[PDB]
Amino acid sequence: LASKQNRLGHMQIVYDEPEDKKWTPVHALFQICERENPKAVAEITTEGVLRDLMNIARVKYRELGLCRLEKAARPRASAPPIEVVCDSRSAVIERENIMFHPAMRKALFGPTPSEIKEASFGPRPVTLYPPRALLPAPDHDKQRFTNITVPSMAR
Amino acid sequence: ISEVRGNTRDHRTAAHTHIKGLGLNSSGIAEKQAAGFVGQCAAREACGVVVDLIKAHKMAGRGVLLAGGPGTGKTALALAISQELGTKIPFCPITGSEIYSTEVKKTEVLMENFRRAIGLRVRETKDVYEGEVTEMTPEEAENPLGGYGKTISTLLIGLKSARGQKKLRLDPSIYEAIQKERVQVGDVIYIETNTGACKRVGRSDAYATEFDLEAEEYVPIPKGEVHKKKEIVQDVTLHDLDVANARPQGGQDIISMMGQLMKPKMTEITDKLRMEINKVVQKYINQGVAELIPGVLFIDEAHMLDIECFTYLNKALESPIAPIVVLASNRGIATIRGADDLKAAHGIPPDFLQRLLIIPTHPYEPDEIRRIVRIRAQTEGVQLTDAAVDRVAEHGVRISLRYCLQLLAPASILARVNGRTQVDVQDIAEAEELFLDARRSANILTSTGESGGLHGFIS
Amino acid sequence: HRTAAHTHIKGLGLNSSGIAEKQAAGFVGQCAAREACGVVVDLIKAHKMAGRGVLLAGGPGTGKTALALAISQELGTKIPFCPITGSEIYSTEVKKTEVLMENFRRAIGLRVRETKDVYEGEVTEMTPEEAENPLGGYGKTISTLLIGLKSARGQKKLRLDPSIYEAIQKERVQVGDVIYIETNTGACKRVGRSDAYATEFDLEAEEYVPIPKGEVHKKKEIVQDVTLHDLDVANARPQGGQDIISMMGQLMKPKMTEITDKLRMEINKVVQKYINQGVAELIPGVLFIDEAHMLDIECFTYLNKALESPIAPIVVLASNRGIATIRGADDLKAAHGIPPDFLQRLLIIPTHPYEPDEIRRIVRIRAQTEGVQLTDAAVDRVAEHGVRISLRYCLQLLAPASILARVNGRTQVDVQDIAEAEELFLDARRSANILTSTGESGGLHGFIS
Amino acid sequence: GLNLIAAHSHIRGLGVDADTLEPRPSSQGLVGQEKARKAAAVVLEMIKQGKIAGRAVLIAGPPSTGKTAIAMGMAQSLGQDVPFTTLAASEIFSLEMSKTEALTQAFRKSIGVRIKEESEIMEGEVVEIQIDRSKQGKLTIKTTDMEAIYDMGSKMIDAMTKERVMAGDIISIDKSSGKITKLGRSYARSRDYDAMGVDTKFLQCPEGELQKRKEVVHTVSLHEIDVINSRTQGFLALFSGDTGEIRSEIRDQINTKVAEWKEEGKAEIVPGVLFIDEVHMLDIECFSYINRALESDLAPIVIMASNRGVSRIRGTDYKSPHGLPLDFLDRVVIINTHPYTPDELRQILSIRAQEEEVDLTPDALALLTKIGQEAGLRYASNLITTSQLIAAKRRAKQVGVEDVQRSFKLFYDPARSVRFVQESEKRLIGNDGVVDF
Amino acid sequence: LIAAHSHIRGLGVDADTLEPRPSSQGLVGQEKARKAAAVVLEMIKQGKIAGRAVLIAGPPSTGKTAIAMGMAQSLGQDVPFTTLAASEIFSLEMSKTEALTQAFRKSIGVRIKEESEIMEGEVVEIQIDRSVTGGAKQGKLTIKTTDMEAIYDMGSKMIDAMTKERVMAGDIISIDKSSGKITKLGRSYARSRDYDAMGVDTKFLQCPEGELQKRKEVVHTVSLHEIDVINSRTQGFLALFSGDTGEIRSEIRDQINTKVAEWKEEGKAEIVPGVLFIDEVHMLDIECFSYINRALESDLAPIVIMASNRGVSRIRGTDYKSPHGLPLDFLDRVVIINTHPYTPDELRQILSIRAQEEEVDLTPDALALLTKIGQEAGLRYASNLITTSQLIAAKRRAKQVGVEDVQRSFKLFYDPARSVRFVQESEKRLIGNDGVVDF
Ligand SMILES: Nc1ncnc2c1ncn2[C@@H]1O[C@H](COP(=O)(O)OP(=O)(O)O)[C@@H](O)[C@H]1O
Ligand SMILES: Nc1ncnc2c1ncn2[C@@H]1O[C@H](COP(=O)(O)OP(=O)(O)O)[C@@H](O)[C@H]1O
Ligand SMILES: Nc1ncnc2c1ncn2[C@@H]1O[C@H](COP(=O)(O)OP(=O)(O)O)[C@@H](O)[C@H]1O
Ligand SMILES: Nc1ncnc2c1ncn2[C@@H]1O[C@H](COP(=O)(O)OP(=O)(O)O)[C@@H](O)[C@H]1O
Repeated sequence: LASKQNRLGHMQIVYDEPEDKKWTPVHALFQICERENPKAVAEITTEGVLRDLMNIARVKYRELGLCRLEKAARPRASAPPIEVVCDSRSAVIERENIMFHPAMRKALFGPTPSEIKEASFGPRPVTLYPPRALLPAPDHDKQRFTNITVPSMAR
Repeated sequence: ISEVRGNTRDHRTAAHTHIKGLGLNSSGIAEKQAAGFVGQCAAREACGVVVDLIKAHKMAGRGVLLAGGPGTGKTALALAISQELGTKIPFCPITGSEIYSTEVKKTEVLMENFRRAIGLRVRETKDVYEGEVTEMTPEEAENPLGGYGKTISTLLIGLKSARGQKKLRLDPSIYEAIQKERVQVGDVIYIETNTGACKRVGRSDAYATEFDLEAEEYVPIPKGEVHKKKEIVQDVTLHDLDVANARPQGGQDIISMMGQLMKPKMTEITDKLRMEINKVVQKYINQGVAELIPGVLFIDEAHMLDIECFTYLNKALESPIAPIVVLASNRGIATIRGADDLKAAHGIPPDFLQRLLIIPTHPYEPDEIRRIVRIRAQTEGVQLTDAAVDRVAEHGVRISLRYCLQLLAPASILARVNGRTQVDVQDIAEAEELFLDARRSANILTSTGESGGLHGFIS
Repeated sequence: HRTAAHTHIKGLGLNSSGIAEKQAAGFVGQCAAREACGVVVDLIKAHKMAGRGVLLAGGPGTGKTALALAISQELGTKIPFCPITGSEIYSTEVKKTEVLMENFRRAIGLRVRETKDVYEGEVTEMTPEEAENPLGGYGKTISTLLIGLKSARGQKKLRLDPSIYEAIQKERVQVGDVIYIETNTGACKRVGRSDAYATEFDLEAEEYVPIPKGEVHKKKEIVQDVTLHDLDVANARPQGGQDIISMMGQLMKPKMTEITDKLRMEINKVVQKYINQGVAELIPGVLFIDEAHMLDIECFTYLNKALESPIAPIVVLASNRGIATIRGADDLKAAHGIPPDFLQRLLIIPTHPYEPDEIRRIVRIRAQTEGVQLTDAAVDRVAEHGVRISLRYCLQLLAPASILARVNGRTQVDVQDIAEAEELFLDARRSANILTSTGESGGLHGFIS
Repeated sequence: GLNLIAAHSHIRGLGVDADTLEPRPSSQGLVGQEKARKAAAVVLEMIKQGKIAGRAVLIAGPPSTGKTAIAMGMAQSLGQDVPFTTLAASEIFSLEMSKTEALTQAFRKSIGVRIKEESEIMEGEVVEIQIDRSKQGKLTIKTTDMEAIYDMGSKMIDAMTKERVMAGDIISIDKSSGKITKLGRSYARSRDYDAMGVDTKFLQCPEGELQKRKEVVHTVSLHEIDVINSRTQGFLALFSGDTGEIRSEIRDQINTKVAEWKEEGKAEIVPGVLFIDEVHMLDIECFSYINRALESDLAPIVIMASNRGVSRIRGTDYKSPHGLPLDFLDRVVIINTHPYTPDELRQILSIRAQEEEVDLTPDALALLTKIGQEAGLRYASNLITTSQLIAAKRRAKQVGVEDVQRSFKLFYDPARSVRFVQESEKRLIGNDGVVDF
Repeated sequence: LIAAHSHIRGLGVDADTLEPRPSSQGLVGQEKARKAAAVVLEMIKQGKIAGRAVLIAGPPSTGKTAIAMGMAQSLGQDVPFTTLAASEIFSLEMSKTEALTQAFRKSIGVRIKEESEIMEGEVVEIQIDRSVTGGAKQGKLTIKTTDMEAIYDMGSKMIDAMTKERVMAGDIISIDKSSGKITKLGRSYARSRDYDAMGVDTKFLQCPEGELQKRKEVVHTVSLHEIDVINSRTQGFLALFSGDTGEIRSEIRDQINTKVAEWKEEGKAEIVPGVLFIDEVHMLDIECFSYINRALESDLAPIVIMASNRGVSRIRGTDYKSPHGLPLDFLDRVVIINTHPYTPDELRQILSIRAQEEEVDLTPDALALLTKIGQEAGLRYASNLITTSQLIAAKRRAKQVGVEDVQRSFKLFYDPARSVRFVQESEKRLIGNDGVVDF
C-alpha cells in the first residue's frame, strides 16, 4: 500500500460538474467511500476552515507542550526477547531470518545510498522497494524510541 | 462498458410510503385527510409545533415523548417530521436496541448518535487549474547562477480543457511534483492555488490508442472549465469531525497503514476532544463562516434503553450543543430494564420524564380505518370495490389496524391470478383464510394445541 | 503541602522495649493494635518471612489504615510497600489472579549494581559500507560502518553491525552530533551538536554541548532499585535491543498480559544467579490489601497457593465487616467476609472503638495539624459531636468553621462558627431523618424511592 | 461428490400450478399440504413481482409437519436470480459483533444489485519477449488457433518486469484496467524443467480469439458493497469474517448511491427473501429492531418459522403465543400447517424411498406407515436406511417385514424413550442423586 | 445557543461575607445550599485541604446541577472541572476501577512554565536544496527587520513547514524556534505579475522593528492524566484523545507522583487542585464506592462534589437498601447538603429569568397562569411551555404571549401528572408486563 498513488480522491476535485454526472471508472465502481470523501475536497480549499477541524487533535497536542515536556516516567527494566538455545546451524539461520528478517528492516528504514545513487543517476526513472522511509515519525521530540535520558541544564 | 437497461423506473411500497408530510394550515390547525394522514389532530398540531421549534433554531436540548399504543402512528409522525424538515437538516433514526455494542460502552453510542444528529454547513471556495497537459516547456533565466548548468526562471504549461485551452506561466518549483508524480504530455492534472503542487489524475482518452497493450485508467478530458473559481457548500456532521480527529484517515508510515488495513474499531472518545471541537466550532460560527444546524435523534422504542442510559442522557442533554430527542414509547406501567425495582410509566424513569414534552396518541375511530384503507389502496395502486372496502374495515375494527393493511397484497395477487383487475369480496374472503391473524393463531394454538404430545406444540 | 486525611500520622510511636506509649507520634491510645503492628514491622525487617497473614479487623472509623500508613512510614523508603484495594483487581484484560500475582511481585524489591559501557564521543566520519546483495527482492543492505568518535583525549575509529547502524539511523545522527552508544542494548541517544560547530545564527533550536571529556570508552557503575514485577514485564514484552520484535513491540499499544508460571520461575533462578555473584540484594516487602471483603472466593482460593511460595511477601488484610456473605458463593456466611478456611492463616489483630477523651485528643491533633486554632469550648463542642454522631464526621467540621471564622474577621474558632457550620453542613443520620420525614409520598416534591 | 442424500433432497421446487395457483398434491416432491402451499405460492408471486417491500410471514405449526420443507421449496422455485438466505437464529448471538448489526447484515444480504457489462479481456500464451534496449517492445502471444504481435510502449514492460513473465506463461490482460494477471504455465513446457517450484500450476492453452468480449450479468448484494467499502483491502473480509460494527454513515452513502444508480439506469435492484429459521430463539432485544427494519424501502420479504406454543420469551419473563412478543405478532401474517393423514404418510415414505433408491415391498410400506403414524415422520424416515442396510447385511434385494421389525427392535423412537427414562429413574442423573447399583 | 443552564453567571454570593443574596446572578430562590456551596468554593480556591466529599441531596428539579454550574462558572477557565456522569465509568475497554482513577487524575491540573523563542521580520530570500527520489534537504533563509539582516540555516522539519506554508519572498512570518510553527502575518510588497498560481493578496503590513530573537514565557496547563498517557507509552501518543488507553500500571503512577512532587519543589510546576463533579452518583455500584472511599486519602485527590435524587434505595450490585443509595461506610466520609422544594413567589422570578433569557415577552396574566401551572408541574414543564408559547404566538402573529397561548400549549403538551392518568385510563391498549389487545 505504501507505493500506491491514490487517485479516486482527485476525481472529486477535477470531475466536479453537474453536467459530468459524477463520473467514476467502471473498474472502480464499488469503491464508493473511496470516491466521495470530504477530506479530499478539504485539502484544496482556499481558506483552511475545514483543514483546521480535521486535524485539531495534532494542533491541541502540540500547543499544550506535550512534546517539549521532559519525560517523567520510564520503565524500570528492559530486556531482549527470549531466544532458543538450540545447537544447530539451522537454528541460528532461522533466528537471523525471523528475529531480524532483513526484508522488514529494509522496508522500514529506507534505501541504501548506493541504491539512491543508481536510482538517481540513471537514464530512466526507476522505483524503490522502500519508496520512502516507512518509520513513523516519533511523537516526542527530545526522547525518541529509546529510554536513555540525561540531566537537564535546566535543573 | 456497463450496459444501460431501458426499463420502468418505479419505486417500492413500504409501510410509510403514503406519508408525505403533516398537512397543516397556515395557522397550525390540523386538517383531516391531508397528505396521507387520517385524523389524529392534536398530535399533528403538536408535531407541527416541534417542526417549528426545530426550524427556528431555538431548540438547544429539548426532549419530546410520543406515547400511545402500538399501531397508532408514532413512527408515522416521525417520518412526517423527517419529510417536513427536508433533507438539508439531519435525521438519525436509531432504535433502543442499537446502543448495545461489543467494542464500546453503551453510553458512548448514544453520544456518537448525538454527533450524527448535528450538522455543520461550511461555505468555501475552490481555485484550481484543470485539464490535460499539452506542453511542458521551460524558459531560461536572464541571469544564470554560476557553477551550475541550466537555470530556468519560469516553467510553461499548456492546459487544455474540453471547452478551451490556456497557456500558463508558473513558478519553477512545480518540477518536484512533475518528477515525483510522472506527469507527461497527455495526462490530466489539477493545480491548486494555496500551495501549487500538481497531482496527476490519469492518461487522457484521446491517447488511448497510440500504444496497444500498455494500459491504465483512461480518464476523459475534464468537461468543464479550465480555471475553476467555484464556491462549495459542504455538510459535515460532528460525528465525522470526531472520527477524523480521533482516528486519522490517511497517514504515511507502517502502523497507520495497518490501521486502515486492519478493521476499524469503534473507540470511546475522551471528553476533552469533544469540548475542544465545540469550543472551536463556536468560534468559527462567531467568525461567520460555518452554520450550525441541529437535527432530530428519533430514538424509536425508548423502553429498550435501560436505566444506565438515561443517566447519560441527562448529562448529554444539558450540553450547550445538542439536538432534539424525539423518543417513542408504547408501554404503560413497565419495569425499567436496568434497575428491576421501580415500575414507572412508559419505561421512562420519573427523573428523566420531567424533561419530556409528552405528546399523546389516541386509537382510531371505526370510520377512519376505511379512509386509511382507501389511501393505502390508492397508494399501492390496488383498486377495489366499496363492499370490499367495508369488509376490510370490518376486519380492521374487529382485529387490528396493521392486519387490514396487509390483506391488500394477497387479495391483489389472487385477483390478477383469477382473471380480474380489481379486488372483490370473494378475493378477500379467500385471502382471509390463507393468512391468519394473531387471534385465530392463538385460538388454534390453545384449542387444538392442547398439550405437548405427538401432534402438538412445544410449550 | 496539602493536609490529607492522614497527615498527622508519623509512625507508631513505640518505646525501646516495644511498648506503645499513648498520645505519641500522631496516634491517640490504641495500644493493643500498635504493639502488634510493631511486631509485624520487626517481622518484616528480619527476612524470615515467606508469607504471613495479618488481618486488621475492627469497625469503620477506628483507624485501620492509619496503622497501615504508620507501618509504611516505619519501614522506610527502601522497603517495598504496595497498597491496593479489593476493587482494583477486577480487570478486563487479564484474569484477576494475574493482577494478584503482579501485586505480589510488585511487593518484592531488588538492589542491583550494574556496569554500563558507554562509548561517549563526537562523530567525525560516518560512512556506510554495504555488502553483496543478490536478487532476493529487498535490494541492497548496509552491513558495516566506520564511525569515528572523537573525545577530548584520544579518538577511536570503530566498526558497527547493521543493527547498531539502524539504532543510529532512527536517531538521525549527522556528522558533528555527539552520541553515547550504549553497548548493553545497542541504543544510542543523540545529545546535540558539538560546540566546534557552534553558530548563534541558527534555527533548529539544537542543544549545544561541549566535547565529552575523558576517554572515549568509559565504564561506569550505578545502583538500581528493581522489583521482580519489573523483570517480569521486561521479559514479557521486550522493549530492548535492536531487532524487530523489540522494535515493533514499542509501537503497538501496551497491554497487560498473563505472565505465566514458567517465566516467574526462570526470573527467580536469574535473580538467584545475581545474588550468588555478590551483586544484588533481596529486600521483601508488604502487600496491603485494604477492603479484603470485596475479594470474592476465587481470590481467596488463589491466595493459598500464592502464599505457599518460597518467596512471597507478607500480606496485611483490612476488613471492616461483621458476619457477612462472601462475594463469590452466596450460601456460606462467615466473619469479615474471609472464608473459614483462609481465616486460619491470619494473625488477627482487633481494633477497638474510642473514648470521649481520645476523641478530644484526636480533634486537638487534627486542628494543630491542619492549622486551625480554636478555643476549648469549641473543642468540647466538636468532641460532643464526635461522641454523638461519628468520629470522622466531627473532624470535617473544622475546615468550614475556619473559613466562616475568616468571614467574621476572627482568627480562632469560637462556638458560633461551629454552631453555624453544624447547620450548613449535615451528617448522614439527620439527612436520612429529613429524608424519611419529608419524603412521605412520591410525586412532585418527593424523592424517587 | 460433496452432495449426499439429506432430508431435504426430494423437494425440487414448490410444485404448484403457475397459472391459477392450484396445489396439485403429488408434484415436485411435496405431498398434500394444499392450503399452506397455496399461501406460499401467493407469497412467492408477490416476491417475484418485487414491488411490495418488507412484509413478514410466519409459518407456525407442530414439529415434523413441513415448515422447512416449504421454505426449501420456495428456495428452489426462484432460481439463482432472486437471492435467498438460510439463517437460523442462533447464528446472531456472536462475540465480535452485536445482535443489532449481525441482524442488520441479514437484511443487507437479501437485496441484490444487478448490472450488465462487457468484459474486454485478453487470454494468451507468451512466446517471445522482445525488449528494444534503445522505450518500446513487442509481445508475441498465441492460442490454439491464432498468433499475434502487439506493440508495447513504456510502462507495461516494467509491469512484465515486476511480474517476471517468462516464455511459456499464460498471461491475461484486462484492457479496461491494464494489469497483468499471470495464470500459470502451460503443459507444453512441463517437459522443459524437472524440479518445479511451488507457485507454478499447469494449465491448458487458451482457445479461440485473443480479444474476447462478452456480455456478463453481475449480481452482487448490498452486503457485498457494505463490506468492501469498510476498510482498504476489505474485500477479503467477507470471506474471512474479519469485520465488525460497520458505521451507519457508510451504509447511508451506499444506499444513496444505489438509489442514484437506479436513477441513472446503471443498476437494477432485485429484492430477495430473508429466511429466519426458528425465530423463537430471538430475544426481545432483537424484535425491537426487526420492528423497525421492516419499514425502509430496502427491506426483504421476511419469511420465518416457528414451533413453540404459548412459551416464554427469551430475555424476559412473561409467556406469549409462538414465543413472540405481541407487538411483533400484530405485524406479521401467519400460515398454519396441519399434521398428516396416513394416506399422505404412505406416499411421503414412498418419495423418501425413491430418493434413496431403496425398494420396498408393499407389506413393509404398510408396516412403516403404521410406525410413522405411531411415532412420527422423522423416525419413520430413519427406518428406510436402516432396513436397507440390514437387508444388505443378509444379502436381500427387497426389504421386508423382517428387516423393518428388526430396525424397530434395535433403534428406539422418541415415544418409547420417555418410558425408558421414567422406567429407570434411579440410575439416570435426574437432578441430584445416582444409585449406581 | 440557549441551553438549560445558560442564564447562570456564577454562584451569586458576597466576597467578604458570602451571604446568600435572594436574587443575584441567575441562581435565585435558595439560600442555605448556595451559602454552603460558597464555603465549599472558598475551600477549593484555598487549595490546601485535600480529599473531601460533598453530597448535594434533595428532590429533583430543585437546582442541584444549577448549583454545580454556578460553581463551574465561578472558578473560570483556570481550575479543572470534570463534569463526570456516573454511567460513563462502566466501560468495556478498561476496568471499572481504572476509569475512576482516570476520573480523579483528570482533575488535578499541573501548570508548568517554559520559555520559547519567537522570531519576527520580513523574508528576503528562500534557498532550498532538494535531492532526487528521496533524500535530505538543505535550507538557507535570509530574513531582515529594519535593523538586522540575518542568514539562518534550516533543517528538514523547517523546510517541511515552509513548503506547507508556501513562504515566498516578501512575507511577514513569525517562527517559534522551539515548537516550530509558521504563521504568516501578511506582506510588505504587492503580488507579482509574472506567475499565475500565486494565491490571495494578504494584509498589508510594514516591516517590523526591534530584534529577531525575542523570548517569550508561556504557561501550559496539563492534567495528570495527560502526563500519565504521554509517559505510559513509547510511541502511542494521541491515545489521550481517542480513548485508546487500555491500562496504566501502578509503576507508572508511583513515578509520576514523585516527579510531580519534585517539579513542585523545584519551582518548575505548580499543582492546581480541582473539582470532580459526579452527576447522579446513585447509579454507581458498591465496587465503585469501595475505591472512591480510599482514593480520597492522598495529597493528589480532588474535592469531590456529587449529586443524588433517591430516597431509601437499594445499592446496585447488592441486596439491601440505604439512604440515597449510598453505603453507610461511605456516608460517614461525605458531608450532605440538603436542598428544598421551591415556593411560588420564587418560581415566578425563576420563570421570569428563564423568559428573559430566551427573549420571550409576557403579560402578567399569562405569567400568573404560568406560575399556577409551575406549582403543579415543576419548572421542567413550565420552561418548555414558555418556549412553546413563544412559537405559538409567533405562528398567529402576536407580539407578546398571552393566556390563550399558554392554554394552547397546556392543551397540546401534557405534563407528566396527566400522562400518568393517561396511562392509568387506557391500560388495555398499552403493553404492560402482559399482553395487549387491539380494539
Ligand atoms: N394517521 C394515519 N394515517 C394513515 N396511516 C396511518 C396513520 N397512523 C398509522 N398509520 C399506519 O399504521 C401503520 C402502523 O402504525 P405504526 O407507525 O406502526 O404505529 P407505531 O408508531 O405505534 O409503531 C403504519 O403503517 C401507518 O401506515
Ligand atoms: N488513633 C488515632 N489517632 C488519630 N486519628 C485517628 C486514629 N484512629 C483513627 N483516626 C482517624 O480516623 C480517620 C479514619 O480512619 P481510617 O483508618 O480511615 O478508618 P477505617 O479504619 O474505617 O479505614 C482518619 O482520618 C484518622 O485521622
Ligand atoms: N408435503 C410433504 N411432502 C413430502 N415430504 C414432506 C412434506 N412435508 C414435510 N416433508 C418432509 O418431512 C420432514 C420434516 O419437515 P420439516 O419442515 O423439517 O419439519 P419441522 O417443521 O418440524 O422442521 C422434511 O424432511 C420433509 O422432507
Ligand atoms: N435556584 C435556581 N436558579 C436558577 N435556575 C434554577 C434554579 N433551580 C432550578 N433552576 C432551573 O431548573 C432546571 C432544573 O435544575 P436542575 O439542577 O437541572 O434540576 P435537577 O437538580 O433535578 O437536575 C435547570 O434548568 C435550572 O435552569
